[PDB]
Amino acid sequence: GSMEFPFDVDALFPERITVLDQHLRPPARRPGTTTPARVDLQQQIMTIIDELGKASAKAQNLSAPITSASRMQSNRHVVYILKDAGKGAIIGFIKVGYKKLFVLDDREAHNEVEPLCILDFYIHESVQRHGHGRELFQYMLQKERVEPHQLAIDRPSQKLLKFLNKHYNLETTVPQVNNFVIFEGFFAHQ
Ligand SMILES: CC(C)(COP(=O)(O)OP(=O)(O)OC[C@H]1O[C@@H](n2cnc3c(N)ncnc32)[C@H](O)[C@@H]1OP(=O)(O)O)[C@@H](O)C(=O)NCCC(=O)NCCS
Ligand SMILES: [Br-]
Repeated sequence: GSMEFPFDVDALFPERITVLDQHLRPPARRPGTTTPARVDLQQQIMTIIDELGKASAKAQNLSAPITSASRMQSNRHVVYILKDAGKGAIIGFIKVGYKKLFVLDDREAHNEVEPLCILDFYIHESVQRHGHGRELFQYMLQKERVEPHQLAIDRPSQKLLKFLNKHYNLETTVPQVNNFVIFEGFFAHQ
């Protein structure tokens, strides 16, 4: 069963996919809604992002999370949170950001670029492989306004590489020495 919290997630996140940045801005509601204080709502969001980061860390066999509320506030990352039993539940998230990279082309030459990067990506195990990952990824691409092949991927797992191959035909890679993966077509757009 997906991730449940001691507060009303549906009240907190009206949309199915919630977009948050360093501001950690609680989504607007409608007038009928009375609301808890903003500081409290932000704390709820901070807890959600902390727990998501930890769960993603467990899924990826990481000894420490790469996504946290604290990290979100001190960086320029964007998280897209997919939400799902009165309290509501969280299915998963994807986190992106622009990063400066020293990238190898097909001629083993290093190029300074700053592409959009897929930094963290997680769907709760109970409902993995149900198409939820694609749902998040499609929404992100649209909002971020980028093509799949324009992306750099930070340490992509075996699951993600299949995911990208199936859904976007990202198959051929240009080997890197950092732990980022780029795909054929990455440099044409550069
Ligand atoms: C990677 C992840 C976000 C994929 O999201 P998802 O909701 O499972 O993916 P979707 O259901 O939208 O797409 C299904 C496709 O993803 C890939 N995939 C998902 N789970 C897989 C598994 N257990 N084994 C192999 N491929 C898998 C496959 O290509 C699959 O297609 P298929 O089922 O027809 O073979 C999710 O599986 C996950 O959270 N994995 C663990 C954390 C992780 O690896 N994150 C990325 C690290 S950079
Ligand atoms: Br973060």
